[PDB]
Parts: sequence; structure tokens; C-alpha cells
Amino acid sequence: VGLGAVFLGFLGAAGSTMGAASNTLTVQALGVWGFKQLQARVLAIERYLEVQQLLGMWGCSGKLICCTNVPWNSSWSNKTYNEIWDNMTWMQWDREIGNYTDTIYKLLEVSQFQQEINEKDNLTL
Amino acid sequence: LGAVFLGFLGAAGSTMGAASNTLTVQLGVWGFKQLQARVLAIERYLEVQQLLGMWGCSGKLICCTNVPWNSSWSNKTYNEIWDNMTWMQWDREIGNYTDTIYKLLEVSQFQQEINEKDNLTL
Amino acid sequence: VVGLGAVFLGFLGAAGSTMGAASNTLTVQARLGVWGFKQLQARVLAIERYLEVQQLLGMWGCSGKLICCTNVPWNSSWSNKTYNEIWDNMTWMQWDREIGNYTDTIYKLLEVSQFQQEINEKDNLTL
Amino acid sequence: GLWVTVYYGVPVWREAKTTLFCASDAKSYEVHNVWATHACVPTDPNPQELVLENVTENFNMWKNDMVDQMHEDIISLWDQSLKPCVKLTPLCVTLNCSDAKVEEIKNCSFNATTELRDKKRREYALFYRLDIVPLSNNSEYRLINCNTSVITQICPKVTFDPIPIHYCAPAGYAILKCNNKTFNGTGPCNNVSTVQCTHGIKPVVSTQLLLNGSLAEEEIIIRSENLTDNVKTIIVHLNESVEITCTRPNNMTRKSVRIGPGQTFYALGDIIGDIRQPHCNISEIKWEKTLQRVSEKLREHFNKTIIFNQSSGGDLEITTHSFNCGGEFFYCNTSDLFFNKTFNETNSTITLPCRIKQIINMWQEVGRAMYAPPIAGNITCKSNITGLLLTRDTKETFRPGGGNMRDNWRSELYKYKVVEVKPLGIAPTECNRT
Amino acid sequence: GLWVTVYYGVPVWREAKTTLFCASDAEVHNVWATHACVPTDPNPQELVLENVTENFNMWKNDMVDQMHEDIISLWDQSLKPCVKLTPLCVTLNCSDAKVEEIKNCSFNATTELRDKKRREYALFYRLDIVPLSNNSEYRLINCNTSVITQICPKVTFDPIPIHYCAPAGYAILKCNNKTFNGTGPCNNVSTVQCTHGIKPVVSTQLLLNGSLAEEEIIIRSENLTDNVKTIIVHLNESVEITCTRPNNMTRKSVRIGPGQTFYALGDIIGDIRQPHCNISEIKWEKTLQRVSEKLREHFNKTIIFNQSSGGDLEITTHSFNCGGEFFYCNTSDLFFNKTFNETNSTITLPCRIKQIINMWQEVGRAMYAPPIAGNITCKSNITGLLLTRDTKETFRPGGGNMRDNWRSELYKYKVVEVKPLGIAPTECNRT
Amino acid sequence: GLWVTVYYGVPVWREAKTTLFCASDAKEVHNVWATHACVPTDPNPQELVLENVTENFNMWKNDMVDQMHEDIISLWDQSLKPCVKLTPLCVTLNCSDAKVEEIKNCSFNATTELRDKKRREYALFYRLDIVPLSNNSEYRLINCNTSVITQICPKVTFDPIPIHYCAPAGYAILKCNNKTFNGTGPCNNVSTVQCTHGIKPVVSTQLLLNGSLAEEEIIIRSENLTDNVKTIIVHLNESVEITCTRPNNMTRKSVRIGPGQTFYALGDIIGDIRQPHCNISEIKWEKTLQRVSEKLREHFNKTIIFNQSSGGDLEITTHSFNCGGEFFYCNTSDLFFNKTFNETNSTITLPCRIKQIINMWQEVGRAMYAPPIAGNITCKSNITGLLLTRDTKETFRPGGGNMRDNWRSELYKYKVVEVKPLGIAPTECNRT
Amino acid sequence: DIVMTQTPISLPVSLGESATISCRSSRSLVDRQDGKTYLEWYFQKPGQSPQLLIYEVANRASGVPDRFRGSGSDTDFTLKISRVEADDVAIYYCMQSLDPPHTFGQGTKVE
Amino acid sequence: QVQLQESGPGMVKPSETLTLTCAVFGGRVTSGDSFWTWIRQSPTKGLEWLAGISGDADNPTYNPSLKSRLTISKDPSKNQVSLKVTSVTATDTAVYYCAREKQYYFDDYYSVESGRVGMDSWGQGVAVIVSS
Ligand SMILES: *[C@@H]1O[C@H](CO)[C@@H](O[C@@H]2O[C@H](CO)[C@@H](O[C@@H]3O[C@H](CO[C@H]4O[C@H](CO)[C@@H](O)[C@H](O)[C@@H]4O)[C@@H](O)[C@H](O[C@H]4O[C@H](CO)[C@@H](O)[C@H](O)[C@@H]4O)[C@@H]3O)[C@H](O)[C@H]2NC(C)=O)[C@H](O)[C@H]1NC(C)=O
Ligand SMILES: *[C@@H]1O[C@H](CO)[C@@H](O)[C@H](O)[C@H]1NC(C)=O
Ligand SMILES: *[C@@H]1O[C@H](CO)[C@@H](O)[C@H](O)[C@H]1NC(C)=O
Ligand SMILES: *[C@@H]1O[C@H](CO)[C@@H](O)[C@H](O)[C@H]1NC(C)=O
Ligand SMILES: *[C@@H]1O[C@H](CO)[C@@H](O)[C@H](O)[C@H]1NC(C)=O
Ligand SMILES: *[C@@H]1O[C@H](CO)[C@@H](O)[C@H](O)[C@H]1NC(C)=O
Repeated sequence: VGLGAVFLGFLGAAGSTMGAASNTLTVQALGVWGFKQLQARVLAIERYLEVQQLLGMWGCSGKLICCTNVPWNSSWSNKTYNEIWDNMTWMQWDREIGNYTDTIYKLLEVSQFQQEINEKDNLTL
Repeated sequence: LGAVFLGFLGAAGSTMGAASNTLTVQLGVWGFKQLQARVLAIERYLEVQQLLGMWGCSGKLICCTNVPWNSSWSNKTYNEIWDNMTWMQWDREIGNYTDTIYKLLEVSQFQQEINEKDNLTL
Repeated sequence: VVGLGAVFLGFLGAAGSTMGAASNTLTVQARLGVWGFKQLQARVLAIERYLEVQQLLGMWGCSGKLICCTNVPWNSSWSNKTYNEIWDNMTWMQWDREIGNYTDTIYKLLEVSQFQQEINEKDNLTL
Repeated sequence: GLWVTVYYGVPVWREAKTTLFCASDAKSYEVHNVWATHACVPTDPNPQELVLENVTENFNMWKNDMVDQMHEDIISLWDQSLKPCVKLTPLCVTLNCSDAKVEEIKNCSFNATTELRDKKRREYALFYRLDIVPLSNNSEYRLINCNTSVITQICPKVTFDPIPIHYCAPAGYAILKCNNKTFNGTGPCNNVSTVQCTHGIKPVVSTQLLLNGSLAEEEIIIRSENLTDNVKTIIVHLNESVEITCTRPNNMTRKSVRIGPGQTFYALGDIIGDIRQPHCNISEIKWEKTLQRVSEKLREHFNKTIIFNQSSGGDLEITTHSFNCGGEFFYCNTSDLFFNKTFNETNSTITLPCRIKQIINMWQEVGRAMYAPPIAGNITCKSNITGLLLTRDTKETFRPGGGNMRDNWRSELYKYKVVEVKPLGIAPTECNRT
Repeated sequence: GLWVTVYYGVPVWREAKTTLFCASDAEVHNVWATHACVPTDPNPQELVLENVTENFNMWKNDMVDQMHEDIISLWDQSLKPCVKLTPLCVTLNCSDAKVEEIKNCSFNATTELRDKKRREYALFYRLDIVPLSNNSEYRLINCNTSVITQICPKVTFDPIPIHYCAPAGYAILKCNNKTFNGTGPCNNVSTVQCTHGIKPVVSTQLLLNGSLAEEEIIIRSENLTDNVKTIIVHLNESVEITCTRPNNMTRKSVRIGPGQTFYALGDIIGDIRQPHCNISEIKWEKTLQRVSEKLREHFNKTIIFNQSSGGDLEITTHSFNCGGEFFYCNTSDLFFNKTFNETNSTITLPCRIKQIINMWQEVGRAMYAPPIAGNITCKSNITGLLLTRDTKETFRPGGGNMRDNWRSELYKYKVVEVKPLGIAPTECNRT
Repeated sequence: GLWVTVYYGVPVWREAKTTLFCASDAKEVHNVWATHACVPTDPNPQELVLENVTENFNMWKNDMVDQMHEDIISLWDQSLKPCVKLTPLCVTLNCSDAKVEEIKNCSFNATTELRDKKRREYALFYRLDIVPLSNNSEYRLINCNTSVITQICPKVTFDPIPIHYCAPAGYAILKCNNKTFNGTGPCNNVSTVQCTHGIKPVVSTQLLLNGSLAEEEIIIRSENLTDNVKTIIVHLNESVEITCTRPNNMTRKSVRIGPGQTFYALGDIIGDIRQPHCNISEIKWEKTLQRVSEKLREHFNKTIIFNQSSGGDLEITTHSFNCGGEFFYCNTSDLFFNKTFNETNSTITLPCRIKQIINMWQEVGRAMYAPPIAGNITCKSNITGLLLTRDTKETFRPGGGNMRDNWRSELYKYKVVEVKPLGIAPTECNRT
Repeated sequence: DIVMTQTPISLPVSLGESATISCRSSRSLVDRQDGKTYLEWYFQKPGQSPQLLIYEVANRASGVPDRFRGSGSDTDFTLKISRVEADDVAIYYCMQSLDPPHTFGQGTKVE
Repeated sequence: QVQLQESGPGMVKPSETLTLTCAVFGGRVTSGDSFWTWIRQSPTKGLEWLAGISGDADNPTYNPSLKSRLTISKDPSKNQVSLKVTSVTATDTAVYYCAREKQYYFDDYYSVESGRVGMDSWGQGVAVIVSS
């Protein structure tokens, strides 16, 4: 499987509610055309390096799920855990926080950097 | 990238146990034809680095897993199969079960994540 | 274009500081056709730069995190100076110029050190 | 708690234009076939549909970038095939010409350079009237497009079998197939489903009636950008499609004649038997029943009398049912009993009188034209009429006329949309790393 | 110490020759690609790179060589679909334009079919048709050399700014020492992802539309003590130049051979008025005065300027491009021809148009530029001189090649690779 | 019992097909093969032992040689297209003879700088290039009626620089070292390398040239020895030297064909013309065919005989090779094989003749004009392999039936394998 | 060498009438040569030099009218004036131009 | 077209050698498309063809009847063609012309047509009389 098993399989959960999306695991049970295909393979690779790069540099590398150490900001939304974690499709959830997706990443980058230097500053000391 | 795989190709003729020692001992036609080759090298490495990521034990030289050894695959225990076989023979034994092994391992990784998530969600 | 090059620019920043200031200073960042084919070579080559620097870490068991502590003796014949005098008196460019001679040997030494560490760990799993 | 967390798997997508690449069913592999040639990514275990349950999604077909890429291909793919072939430039000389009957299938002669650049040698070659043009009336004819374009001839090596072609998206994207059996061209699709590669579309270049197209599911469909607009095009699909066949009884065989050193081109040698005009037969009852059903469907979006009036005319590219067959194109009147009357609310068949054309100007680009060599032996084919390019013009008059041939490709890529998957979900949670 | 540690993200850089790609922002086609490319790449993304030194030179550079082998390909890649204009190369019989620099020729030509030919007449400039030996019979200048290709009538070939941007994983160390001459430690260095933007205008004696100098006249050369290496001067207070072709000319579509035509000059409306280019002499005179002092201190002796004539009219004349039309001016009628001891008006230059050119100093590739209908009034800034070092020192305008134009703009950049791997001892060991 | 473990770096591999790429020592100037493109350096001491692993491969169904011919044929296409085409020269061409039997002082009308004036001209052509149009006064170039013909730019040269193929990073190229290799089947000694250390793209159709001499022992190769259509390949040990030479002093002359287009032709014969010599050390050659025959007897238990080539055209019947900027075509049968043996200082000569117009790859619609090199040219070289076709006794005729078979004499010992270092095995450990 | 016969040697005529002139070849003429019938006609008023009328049997000279037309077989050649007028008075010459030396005929004097 | 003019003495003594010249206006003597030739209009025999030369530098050919006594050449330096008559007889008294038999050669890549338009343009004709 090139990478379609993951980047198409993640639509298998589809617009099912977040509660379902958190535990839906059993569902698995030369020439011109050459140039068009080459541009596809190179572009396909880039779309995979992009997410792994950010997922990699955050300290969340490899691990499928991981928690973080930067607290929530109520400005992002008021509705809380048990209200959003159920009775809402994720794609709908992406609508309201896309207003901060371009900035929330920076908090992960700075928080991760602080975390890893904190390790060296204690182990090397 | 890629060129290091020749080091792994060493000790092909050896016992599976003895393989650990060898690693211890260790534009234009020409332009486009190279680009087609160069992109290929990346793909067959990312299709390798991705499998480990999908299997959770990313990067580490060896992996310990949770799924059991079905006797239908091979009922030779530890003392035999590591004795005098290179992986060429072992590939023939395990060849028919490769794909089911991959997906079986994958779900075993996905299900332990939620188990790890239980402590964070209980 | 941007994703694999944004971090590289940040690394180049504050190069003029010595390593001692450089450690905490890094947090200050926030605290077809000719011109189609040419663009293809740039996009492919950019991956080969990130993939190399990341792939070396896997060989060294230094995956994921920025800094990683390691297990391999310091071949002190490389330099009289140690941490207490090189760390606050020199910059990375100066460090590379006098250390680049040995670099390839350390990678092989660091390669075997990582290998034996994980297999000696396997010797702990197989005890 | 209330700390942010990340998930490296989540269903999310955005509408994104992206390059696509080919996949084919590996129907044979001789590598001179225009479309495939050396061929594209080999096949797949095609059934891959996914439930994608109750995801409310909407999209509009007339803006999708996938159809445009299928006009970046073809026209660029034909150029990749026509470039090595011969130029018919040296053949643009004054033609002495006459008739061949014991229909306008003429017999022409000209100067022509032999193997040497110096000596000349008279050669006779036949031509249909749609190639020659009057000099201003008898004799001294000339090739039509030579006054604006560099005429070139398709090499006999290649063929034009409309082989199925499957469109895949690069890994990391997906195609959201729409399954609602009355999808009215644009709007919500309540039963969307994903698929890695599309259906096997056939590169059939129709211009007034869409041949070999996919059948609509259990209901007649009518699509348009704006049904209330007076000028914009309209596309109709069908269910239980109707038959159409065409044959040329003339048992022709190609002669090869010299044009300078090295270069050669092929033309008609002789008319075996006798000239019988090309025919096309269509079941009269099927067409009447079929168009009658569409009449009700067309009525219920205007609520008035609908009148079929034949095409506008002025040429043969626009006003005729042009289609490819074997490698010798047809341009056909499609009006005798096919239109010109409407409904109030025998087991014979309809006839279409029509003809052949060698030099075809295609894609409506000035400066380029292609010459199709004659195909030996009598030629026959059968196909399904699966769509009409009706154009709207108290009452309402519908004129069968096709706009740009991109309409044909929008007639089968209607149920597809390109999406970019970005599985990097963010959410709050109780935890924090310890 | 006692233990090495891998430090990812380390600042370390080394020289590297590698490819560069698009940039554009803000129709049919343009010769400089730009019809589809990456957008905008805003400017303020620099890192000032505080107080780290870097020494480099502009002459052993990669960008200029990386570029001159690209522009020469961009034009060559554009002219493939359009007519090779060889069939026009036949015996011309030419009369004078009865409305000496223009001639009105007649020739036979192949019409829309092989054998029927007609007599046609078209206008030409005497600079590029040679008598076939009064004779009074001529041919196109470039027929014994190579084919000549018509510039496609629909495309346009006026300059558009293009930014060079290095691939991800590299950087471009822009030097910011405003008084820098292109060789030495740039004590105020900076790095940029995508360059600021450079204009592709071709010239031979004046750097038109170029980036202006800042608070200095800077003279740059690999060797000021060499009599064949080029001297480049970068100008304080760029002067303004205007060029025009005031003839109200019209174009006629003469048909030759089959297929496509080639556009040619028709009637010279009104009366012949030779083209001219205007300069304010006081501006130019005291602009020359400024450079007269700068290079003096580099030679400690008096200087002179001269004509630079004695060539094939490509390098000796002020050859440049503007408004879809080409120009070749004497540019030393009285322009330089002066030496320095220490009114509102203008000085004017007589100039010549040429219909077909051979650019990039090569042979095997000449092209025909269809005339621009109507009058044009080309106006541009001037920022540099391609002076040549020929008791006292003699100077003469004119470069040695055409890469010198690009070398004037890309001097403040050098492509560099970043190596984010560095080993350093540290006290810890793995837990 | 026991649990699954995944071991990275497992040495398992499988057969594959790959788009290989090029590399070379470095050389400047418009060399046709290496160009300014191929990757430099790769000094390769990395011959890994790969101790005693069994492996099998056959050079016949190998899909690396066909990849070598998928390019090179395309490589010249990259270099023919820019250069001047030679169609306008196809004019009624009137020849008498040349003297100051095989060279014509031939005259023709060609257009001058402009397309309105003709200009009488004279240009030499070797007898092969022209064909009599007819007792004979008119001639024309041979390949005019079948194909358009182009002209090689003198700027490029065919001097074969060696080229190294390289597996893309991630594959591996195997190598068999059993010097008595069957030609097919398991090999007891195997090794691996990223890039092979030497191949030469020299074209030959009857005898190999500059090739790697066999590894200390004579070798015989075939798809099927007991067959009469498959080409036998012999690979000599203790190679035998050859030398061909053009002793004339011909001078190049440039003539024009319409505007822009022009080409180079042989102006005048200078000095006494002699037939192009091809000398071979007959003293070595005699027992050289004796030794290969003894090897052939080792497989067929009876005497053998050698005849001339199969005759017919000048593509199957003749030693054809490049001396560099010039094409040779030698009889190489009349005074050279003729016979066999039972069980004096001199060197044998061959009749040979030059051909400007060639039909390389023997396919329709393709041809080229070889620009003559002025003056004398000599090229000493080594013969290392004969190509034999099989016609009480055994008969052979030199001359391979297809030029692709030549490459098998140098790329036999390699097979591309896709190293796929992902393997599965049990273990006692489980994730804890 | 090769001799052309002519008939008529003279022909008086008034305005508006049509006239016909003929000349015959001796040595075959149009002997293949990958060419064509190289026969020509010339006319000359008194005092002025000869000028071209017809070449290649049936092709008129530069800008001359349709007052006349030429025709001929392999060896027989003819010339006809569609409508004579005042300025047509001249001596008409039959000239062959196949092989050197070119040979005229001894005039055709029409009034 | 080519304007043309004969020049030379009109009074000639018996039995002497006569040289006649013709200067070309608007062209080149040596250009291959032309074939210069000279013709005489005798009173008894009429028109007759003497000689012509052009194209291949040295390419003269004379009428066999008068092959013995003719010579003709040209030079671009003055752009004229001159004819020498050796041992003139009283019968040679006649008007001599210089004429330009026009050839052509057009190469349109595909076909290379070629031919001639006969003797397009003639000179005024120069009268020479053999008397004393
Ligand atoms: C493979 O088989 C081919 C024939 O099929 C042989 O190819 C030629 O081999 C010769 C000899 O090795 C090459 O060298 C030529 O030598 C000639 C004179 O010798 C001078 O140069 C050599 C090499 O540098 C010196 O050793 C010697 O001392 C002399 O200085 C010249 O005729 C040739 O010069 C050619 O190249 C230059 C540069 O391009 C041109 O300017 C010249 O005009 C001329 O073309 C050349 O140096 C030669 O390169 C091969 N080609 C030709 C055409 O002769 C191989 O020898 C044989 N073996 C191998 C290993 O490839
Ligand atoms: C929360 O978000 C707001 C903007 O909505 C921002 O101003 C504020 O600084 C954020 N607070 C924290 C603690 O990040
Ligand atoms: C073991 O393999 C068999 C097939 O050989 C399969 O049916 C069975 O389910 C497997 N058992 C387990 C526990 O995986
Ligand atoms: C230590 O210093 C001495 C004296 O300067 C020098 O020669 C030597 O190389 C240094 N050793 C190391 C290991 O750096
Ligand atoms: C350029 O500047 C350097 C110092 O950076 C100086 O030494 C040198 O002389 C200057 N060269 C020229 C040609 O002005
Ligand atoms: C023969 O040709 C060679 C080519 O290099 C030249 O050096 C030599 O002088 C020539 N000999 C004669 C006699 O022209």
C-alpha cells in the first residue's frame, strides 16, 4: 500500500460523530502520461511529508495519539468537553477552530521546544 | 537515503542469530532518467518508514508486538527457526501470510492506543 | 516550498551567538515547460535534504525530538578544549571548521553504538 | 484539564484543484494507440466504494477542475502523437479533378515530386467534396485548410479505439463519488461515497449526441448551469438508451503516393463495387418513445409547449452529429426524421443521409488540422445514444446544438469531486503529558 | 563532556550550487514564462542574522551562470510553435521609401498554394539587408548564417520582474553592507527565502530599469588592473532616459508560403523622422563627474573616456530593447568623448532600428520582431555603465558579454545550503 | 506461544525491474554518451563478499540489457534532432569517377545562400552511399527513397567513454564470480555493488571490440546450444589484437544546401589512395579459433567447420565498428575464416570499405550522415568475442542476427534485485 | 543546324480578322530531356529590335494581351492571332530553343 | 527585366577583325540566371545565332557554321559582354544584337522547378558595315 491505506482510510470513519470517530476500529475487518504520473508521485510524497513534519517537530513524532502540555484557551470556543466530544461531526468542528488553526501550531512548537530543553537542563545539570 | 540498505544486505547467507554479528563488524535523457530514479528511491523508503509508523514502533531497529504467533504460520519454535536459516528460507515459509500479518499488526497497534487513551479519558 | 523550509530558516537565525546564548535564544523566535520542469527538480531535491537529516537520526537513535542525549565515549583526542571552554567562547561555524575532519568517523562510531545499544537492550529482553 | 491534543487520523477534507494521473484496464498491450501508447499505471482491483454514511455534502459540476484537466490532456495528448507524423504541405497544388461515377466522391490529379526533388510525376487521388474547395466553377480545386493551417496526417500505425481510461488522484487525495439516483447536476448529495479512482470513461468525441456514454440510474436526468438562461448549454441523460449504427458499403482500399523524398501519404485507390451513400439506422419506435419520455421531463421545468427545431446550420462541424468510427470520421445531418416535429402532449427504422471527411479541423484552434488516412474494407459500428446536447432558443423551441466539446466530459464526470485530506485534527481533552 | 550529543536545528552553512525556480504576481502569454508560477512570496520574511561575519565574492557566483543558461532556454522554448521565416530569403529588388535608412523592397513569394506566386512589396531598414555583391538587389542579412525565426505575433517580450527563490532546506544570504563592492567580509549579512526581484531587460552599454545605488557610486570589477575585464559602475541618483520612434507606422500581412503569414511594415505615414533619445546633459555631465572622482582614487592618475567604436554594431552601439521594439544608438555621437579636470537643456542621440537580431552573442539563432503599430516613447531609468579599461588611463563604454548585466543585480546574493546536524560533547548519557 | 516481532534491516530480496541511471569518471566537450550530465566519481571498492549465498539468474530473460537498448537508441535521438537535416541534397546527381573504383568525383546542383540561384558543385561520395539510377550517368543517395536523412554535427563525436549504471538508492545489483559460469542457473559465488565498474557503448555486429577479456578461461553462452537460430556468443581469454586504418589524407570541404543548412563533404583525395587496411595477428588467430573449437567440441563431441558470413546485405555479412568519426564495413570472411584444422611471421589482412550513410538499428525511417574526419585515423583494439550463428559435422557462420545480442557479452553477470528489508518472525517478548 | 519551315511567308489582312501562322520542326523536338516543348515565337516591327511573343508553345510573355495564342504538336507548331489590329503589323519569327545553336526561321511578314 | 545597349564601331574595313561590346544596365553579367547571347539580322538569311556564355564561368558555345572565327567573354568590373569577329567578310554586314536569355531556379524545399523564358530582353542593335 503506497499510502492510500491511511490517507483514504481516515475517511472510513467519515462524518460520523466524534464519539464514534474515537473508537471506530473494527471497521477494517518519457511521453506525457509519464510526466503527469511523475508529478503525481512527487506531489503525493509532499502531502505526506507535510503532516509528518509538523507531527514530527511537535514531539508527537510517530505516536498515533499523544497528549500535550499547553492549556486550552476559552477564546477558541465556550462549549466544553462533553458537549463537543459528542453530538457533533468533526468536519463541523473544524469549521469553528479553523479561525485559530494557523496559530495553534505555534503554541505546540514553542511548548515542545521548552519541554525538550527542560530535559537537557535537568539531565545535563 | 537508500544507499545504506546495502549494509543490511550483508550477511544474507547466515543464520538469523548470526546476522547480529555482521552489523557489529560493520533536461535530457540522462537528466530525466535520473529524476525518475531519484523519486523512486524516496518512495520505496517512505513506503518503508510509513509501515513502521503505522505499526507504532517507528524508527527503532527492532520491534516487539502484541499479536500472537499462530501455529498455522509455522510451528517451529525458537530453537529451530533461528538455528541455521537465512531469511530467504524464512520468507518462503511466511510468504503466503504476509498481508494478513501486516493488517493484523496494524489493528493491534490501533487498539492499544485507545487503551493508552483510557487512562487519559476515564 | 514552505513546509520543509520554514524550520530551516529559523535554525539559521541567531547563528552569530555562541552556543551558550544560542540554547535559550532559540525560544526568542516567539517568546511541462522549462519553468515547470525546473520547479519539479526543486521540489524533489528539497525532500532529499529533509529526508537525509531525518534519516541520520534514525540510524543514531535520535528520532523526533530536537536534542537527544546519547551513549558513546568522547574521543577526547579530537580537542583539548571541553564543554567548559568551547561552549561560551565559540560559534557553530568555527566549531564545524575544526571538527569537520573527524565527522564521518563519529557517524560510523555512533552507528555501531546505537546498534549495540538496542541489541544489548534486546539482550536484556532475551535474558 | 482542558489541554489541547492532536490526532494523526481524522476525516477532514477541503476542495482543492490537483493534478490527476491515468489508470487503465490493460486491454491488450503493440504500443501505438494514441491514448495509452506505452500506457499508464497498470489496472487495479477496481471495486473500492466506501459507505460514507449520511455526510451532507454539496458541490457544483460546472466549476470542477477535473474536467478542465481532461482538456489539458487529449489536446496535449494528440500533439504528442501527431508530431512525428508527415506534413501534407507539398500537396497544396492546383488540382485537376473530375468525377468517378460510371454522390460527391471526386477524382483529382496533381503534380507530385518523385523520389528525387527535381523530377515530377502525375498522380491521381480521390477526394470527398468536404476536403476540396472551389478556387472561386469547374476544375482547379484546392485543399480546404491549407490557406490557414499546416496540414498533417495521422500515421496509419496508431488507432482510435476509445479504450476505457480511469482517473486516479495522487495518494493523499480522494474522489467523492455521488450516488443519489436523481442528482440534478448541482446540489446536495445525500449518499456520497469515496473511491480512489474514477469510472472508465471512454474518449468518444461526440458533438450533438453523446455516444457510448454511461446510462443514468433508473431516472431521466437534465443538467444545466442555468435553465432560465436563454443561451447557455443544456445536457440531457437517458435511461434505457437507444441504438444507433452506421456503415459505409464502399469497399475501399488505400493507395500510397509519393510526396518528395521519404515522405508518403495514403489516399483512396478505387471504388470496389459501386458508390452507395453512407447510412445510419435508428429504431423509429425507440426514438419516439425515448424522446417522448424526455419531453415530459423537459416540460416540467418550463411548463409550456416544447418544440424541437433542427440545428442552426452554417457549417458541418456544429450543425451535424459528428463522431469517430474506426478512424474515418463522419459528419451527419441528424435531422431528416430525427427532429422538425414535436408530440401532441410501424417496425421500420429512421435513416440519416451523410458523408465522410478526411481533413478534420478539431478543437476549434486555427492553424492546426489533421488528415485521417482511409480505412480499407467496409466499416461498421454500433453505439448507444446516451445523451442529447439540446440548446434552448407562449412556447419554447429547443435546437439540437453542441457547444464546446467539454460538455461531453462534463456528461460523465458529473458524479465526482476532488478533495484534499489533511488528517491533523486538534481538540481539547482532560490530559497533559506526565 | 565524555559523551557526544546530536543537536538538531544547528546553524551551519556551506556553499552549494543548486537549482532555482519561479516567482510572480499580478492575457495570452509572455516570453519570460510567468503564465503559471508560484505567487507573491512576500518580502518581509528576512532574518537580520545579527553580527555574524561572512566573506564572499560575486564573480565566482552560481546565480548568474544558473540564470544565463535559463533565459537562453526560455526564449528558445517559446519560439518553437511559430514560423521559421526562411521562405522570405529570396532575391530582393529594392527602391527607396519615397515619403536613406529605409528601403522598399519587392520579391516573389509562394501564395496559399504551391505553383501560383505573386509579387509582393514590404518595407525594410537598410541596417539588415545587404546588396547582393549600385546593384540595387538585396537579401536578408542572416541567410548564409542560419535560419531566422519570427517572434510570435501574439506573445509579448517586455520585461517582468522575477524573484529567485531557493528550494526548501537552503537559504540565500543577502549582503546588506550598502558600501560593498562585491568582495570582502560583509559585516552586515542577512538571509532571505526568496530574492527581492530582478528585471530581465537586455542592454549593452546602459543598465536600464535597474536597481538604484544607495548613498554611493560603487565601482565593481574582478580586476581594475586588467585591460580586458569589464568594469561595472553602480550609480547614485539614477538618471532618466527617453527613447521614441515617432513614426506612425502600420503593419501589413504579407502571405508567404502556405499556412501562416509574417507581418511586415507597410506605408511610412507622414514623413520620415529618425528616432532619437534624450538626456539632460547637466544631469549626465555631473553624473559623469561623480564617477570621475571615484575611479580616480583607484588609479592615482588622470582619466579619459572615448568612443568604443570599431565593431560589429552589436557591442559598440547602445543596443537595448523596449516597448516590443529594438534600438541601436550611436551613444557616443558626443555622449562620452570627454575627460574631467574637476542650464535647463537636453542632449539627443541618433539611433537606428533593426528588424532582425542575433542576441545572446551566439550564432545559429536569429529572430524577426514584427513592427509595433503606432508611436512609442520608451522611458527608463539608468543605473550603471559597462565601462571598459582600455601617462593617463583610457576608458571606453561596452561590456565583454551579456552576463555582465545580470552580474550587476545578483551580486548581493549567494546560494547556500544549511546543515542542521552538529555533534558536540555534553555531560549526560541516556537514562 | 511466542509473539510477533518485526526486524528492521533484514536482507531479504526479490527480483524486480528498475529505471537505472548513469555515472562516469567525470571530460568536457560534446561527447555523445556521457555528455555533461552523468554523475561523477563513484570510486567503488565496495565489492561486498555476500558470503556463500545461493542465487540464480540468466542473462537471456534479464530485463537490464533491454533497458540499455531502451536508451542509447534514444540517446542519439537527442543529438540528431538539433543538427542539420540533409533532405535537400536528394537531387539528380551525376558522377563519372575520381582520380588524381569506389570513389566518385560527382557533381550536382545545389542552391546558394538564397533560394533563387543555383550553384554548380562537386563533392565526393564512397560508392556505397550512392545507387545508380539506371550505361550509367545519374546517381542518388541510397536511403533517400525510404527515409529522411540527417547529418551528425562534427561538434559531437562517437568516441565511447565508459558509462557506469547505478541502482537507485534502495535497490542492489548482484554479481556472479564463478568464472566458469554456465550462462544460466545458480551461481555458487555472488556479490553486490551499487554500480558496475565498466561498460563501453561501442557498437559492433560481428566481433566485439575493447571488451573485457574473459576471466582466465574460455566461455560459451547461448539460449539453447542445440538450436539453429539462437545466436551463440564466444568470450575469448587471452584476447587477440586487431588494427584497422584509413591511410588516405582526405580533406574536409563545406558545401551549402539552401539558406542556413549546410554540411561537410570529402573534398579531394590527397596522396596515393589505398584500400582501408585491417590487420590481425594471424599467428595468434590460428590457434585462437582452435581453442574455442575445442570448447565447442566439449559440448558436441564432433568436429566443426567455419564458413563465410551468410552473405546478402552489408549489415549481417560484415564486421562493422567505429574507428571514431568513421564507419567501417569489412568482408572479414574471404581471407579470414574459410576452414578448420585437424585436431612463420605474418599478419593476415582483410578487404574493407567505408560508408558515409548508415542504417543503424536497421529500422525504417531512420538514417544519418557521418561527417568524414580529415586526414589519417588509426585505432588499435582488442577482439574479445565472436558472434556465431549455427547453420556428421557442425557448421558455423560469424555474424550475429541482431545488434542487441552484443550487450550480453558484458552485462551477463548482473541482476537487479529489490532489497525489501522488512521481515517478520516470532519471539518470546510481548509489549509490556 | 535543325531547320524550321514556315507557312505563310506573308499575309495581308485588315482590322478585325483572325490570322494563322505555322512552322514545322525537323529533328523531332521535345525529345524528352525531362523537359517540355521548347518552342518560341518573336515579332519585330520595322526598325526596332525583336521582342518575345510566346515561349513553350502556349505561354504568353510579360503583360502581352490575349490578341494571340500559340499551339503545337510534337513536331508541328502553329500560331494564331485572335483579332488583328493596326499595331500588329510586324515580322513574326518561329524560333526553336531545344539544342544549341538556336535557329530562327526566315520571317513571317504580316500586314 | 534588363535595359541593354550595344556599342562599337559601325564602319569596318574588309577582311579585318572586329570587336563589338554591349553594356548591361541593371544587373550582373556573371549571375547564373542569365545566358547572354548575340544575334545578327542578315538581309538575305535573316536572323542567326552566334554564341552565348554565362553561369559556369567559362562556358562558351558557338554556332558550328561560324565556330572558327568567334570569341566572347565578360567582366563584372565593367559589367559588359564583348564579341570579337575575326576576318569579317562583306556578307557579314548586318545589325548585331546582344540579348539576355533568362533562366531561373526556385527551390521551395519540396520541389526545385527550373527552366527559361527564352530571350526576354534585347538591345537596340548595332549596325556594322564592311566597306572601305
Ligand atoms: C576502443 O576502440 C576505439 C575504436 O573503435 C579506439 O578509439 C580511439 O583510440 C585512440 C587511441 O587510444 C584515441 O586517441 C587518439 O589518438 C590520436 C593521436 O594520439 C594522440 O592522442 C592520444 C590520446 O590522447 C595520445 O595517447 C597520443 O600520445 C597522442 O597525443 C588522435 O587521432 C586522436 O585525437 C582525436 O581527438 C581529439 C580531441 O577530440 C581531436 O581534436 C582530434 O582531431 C582527434 O579526433 C585521439 O587522441 C581516440 O580517442 C579514439 N578515437 C579515435 C577517433 O581515434 C580506442 O582506442 C579503443 N580503446 C579504448 C580503451 O577505448
Ligand atoms: C487566547 O486567545 C486570544 C484571542 O482570541 C488571545 O488574545 C489570548 O492571548 C489567548 N490567550 C492565551 C492564554 O493564549
Ligand atoms: C490461525 O490461522 C488460521 C488459518 O490457518 C485462522 O483460521 C485462525 O483464525 C488463526 N488463528 C488466530 C488466533 O489468529
Ligand atoms: C592541544 O594543544 C596542543 C598545543 O597547542 C596542540 O598541538 C594539540 O593538537 C592539541 N590537542 C588536541 C587534542 O586538540
Ligand atoms: C573591494 O573591497 C575590498 C574590501 O572589501 C578592497 O580590499 C578591494 O580593494 C576592493 N576592490 C575594488 C576593485 O575596489
Ligand atoms: C593529412 O591530414 C592530417 C590531419 O591532421 C594533417 O595533419 C596532414 O598535414 C595531412 N597531410 C597532407 C599531406 O595534407
